[PDB]
Amino acid sequence: ADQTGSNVFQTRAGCLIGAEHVNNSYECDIPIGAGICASYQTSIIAYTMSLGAENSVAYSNNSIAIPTNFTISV
Amino acid sequence: TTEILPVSMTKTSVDCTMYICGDSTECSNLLLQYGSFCTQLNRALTGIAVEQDKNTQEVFAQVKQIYKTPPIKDFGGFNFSQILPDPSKPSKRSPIEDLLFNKVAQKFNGLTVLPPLLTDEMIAQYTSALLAGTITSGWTFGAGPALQIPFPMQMAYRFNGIGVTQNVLYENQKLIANQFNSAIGKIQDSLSSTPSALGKLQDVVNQNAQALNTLVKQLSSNFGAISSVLNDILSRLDPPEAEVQIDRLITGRLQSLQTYVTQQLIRAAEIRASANLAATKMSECVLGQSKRVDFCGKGYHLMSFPQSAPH
Amino acid sequence: VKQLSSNFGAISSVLNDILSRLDPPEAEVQIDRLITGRLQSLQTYVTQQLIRAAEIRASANLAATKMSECVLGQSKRVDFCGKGYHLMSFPQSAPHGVVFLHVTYVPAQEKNFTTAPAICHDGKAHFPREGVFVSNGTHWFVTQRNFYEPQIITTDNTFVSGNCDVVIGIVNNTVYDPLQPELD
Ligand SMILES: *[C@@H]1O[C@H](CO)[C@@H](O)[C@H](O)[C@H]1NC(C)=O
Ligand SMILES: *[C@@H]1O[C@H](CO)[C@@H](O)[C@H](O)[C@H]1NC(C)=O
Ligand SMILES: *[C@@H]1O[C@H](CO)[C@@H](O)[C@H](O)[C@H]1NC(C)=O
Ligand SMILES: *[C@@H]1O[C@H](CO)[C@@H](O)[C@H](O)[C@H]1NC(C)=O
Ligand SMILES: *[C@@H]1O[C@H](CO)[C@@H](O)[C@H](O)[C@H]1NC(C)=O
Repeated sequence: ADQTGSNVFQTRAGCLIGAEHVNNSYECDIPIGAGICASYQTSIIAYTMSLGAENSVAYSNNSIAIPTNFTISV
Repeated sequence: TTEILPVSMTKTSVDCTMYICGDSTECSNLLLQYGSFCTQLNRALTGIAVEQDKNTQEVFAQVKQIYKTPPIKDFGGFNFSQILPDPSKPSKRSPIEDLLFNKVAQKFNGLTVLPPLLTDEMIAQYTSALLAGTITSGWTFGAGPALQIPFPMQMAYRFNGIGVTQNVLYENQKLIANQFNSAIGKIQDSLSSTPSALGKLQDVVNQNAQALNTLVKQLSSNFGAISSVLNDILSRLDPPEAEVQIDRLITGRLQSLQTYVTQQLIRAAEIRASANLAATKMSECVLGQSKRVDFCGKGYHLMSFPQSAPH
Repeated sequence: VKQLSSNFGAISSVLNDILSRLDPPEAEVQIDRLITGRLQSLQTYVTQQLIRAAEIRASANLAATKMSECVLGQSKRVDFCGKGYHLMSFPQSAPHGVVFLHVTYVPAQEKNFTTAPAICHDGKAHFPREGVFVSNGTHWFVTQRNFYEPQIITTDNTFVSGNCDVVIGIVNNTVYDPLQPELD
């Protein structure tokens, strides 16, 4: 017994000991499986990965968005 | 049209010591004198397993943000209800993604089936950000920031890129909308009927199941020994004479495990060649308009839409 | 190399020790366990190198394609060379590979306007040659699609085709004639 504790959490990929579950969602740091990721933010935390920042383009049948500048990226 | 490509396969992980020996201490002790054949097999089958989670990232995770389609659906007469996610149904899969999912962790002798990192409810949410961002933006969201534009107006750019002026659309907008709606309507029927439509995704699953059956169904072969069970050889044979009979099953099962890993390394390179073409077809046809002949469809490309299938 | 020190079922992993303390008739039955073992250790090495050398041959075919199409030209393929609109690319050599510096064009600082598919002047629909129709609240302009450079609407940047009845969303505005004011 390499060391069963109190932070026992059940994942679909297995069941994870030593990491606490938080109800937030962050970018995936350490992939565990089945949508669960782990990260260090201080204790080890285990959450559900966030796909990306939510967005909603302001679609309208008579509106366009045209850029007024630019940027050179290497 | 419709083009089905496989991007990933099942992530299995076979362990030697439990497969070759199976809880025998005498057998396991004879196995360390073969060196590191099986640190190799675990390392090989793990490189295959972490590819399948990279194949899915490069295909679907093309968008930085998760775009949303507006609640009011007035796209100039074009009807996307067959590809847009269905709010009523629990899984939020579109009506066409439902057919693709209904048309296509097991304990065993050391076999394990690891789950994928991206669940099918996260893959079906990348495909609704790539598809609700190409309706409200166009190709502008794959270059920089998403720039809104009316659909009957960003579909007149796509006539203008194939050598047809803007008159042909605005003057035939209601006819073109009906041709697009009915074309999408017949895509569901072809998949629902014709019980060989998917095809390419099924043969990948069948070939991965034939491989595991041949691996398991070869744990009951003598390979020259008197029995296929280690317990019988240990029970009724004097130890120094059982040593030679166990070594025959060691070499037989170690060879049956090497040909399995070898053909999976060859097979995993076929999927990576199809998971790299689907990432190219997503970048060049979903996030833009392609001039390459017959790359995306048989005709002059206008636009393309992604729908997720199980693998 | 680390697997040259494995018995493979023999009594030892050194050919000198087996030949020293075994008779010729039963030395050969212990060498064969090393012959077979070391041969199988060389086949699984060569086999995985044949598979591994076909991964590099696919990156060395993609790198030659990226050199021909992006360094020796300007690419129109999307996301093939950088994230943006391709301008040009530069090759730098790494020890066992190549590094591409993809110069791209990323638009920024966007502001939103009001469009119209056409513009009805003199009872005729006017569509733009290159660009879009936009309104800054009050006045209508013809600007290029990838950079806000508005221009007044004349017959040099619009082409007329049809009537005002068939288009859905056509607006009423004047299309200035470039030569009429300077007539005589
Ligand atoms: C998270 O949600 C669960 C139920 O959804 C709740 O029991 C718990 O208190 C919440 N907070 C944390 C930190 O787990
Ligand atoms: C789109 O087509 C479906 C039939 O497949 C129809 O029920 C629906 O009403 C159509 N969309 C709109 C906005 O009418
Ligand atoms: C679009 O433009 C209108 C006025 O032209 C403005 O009120 C609105 O906020 C804009 N929408 C955006 C910037 O999303
Ligand atoms: C719009 O453009 C016209 C022409 O340059 C200008 O006179 C006007 O101030 C601008 N703004 C509004 C709100 O009309
Ligand atoms: C845009 O939609 C509105 C209804 O919300 C309608 O009154 C208007 O005519 C539409 N414009 C065009 C150009 O279709």
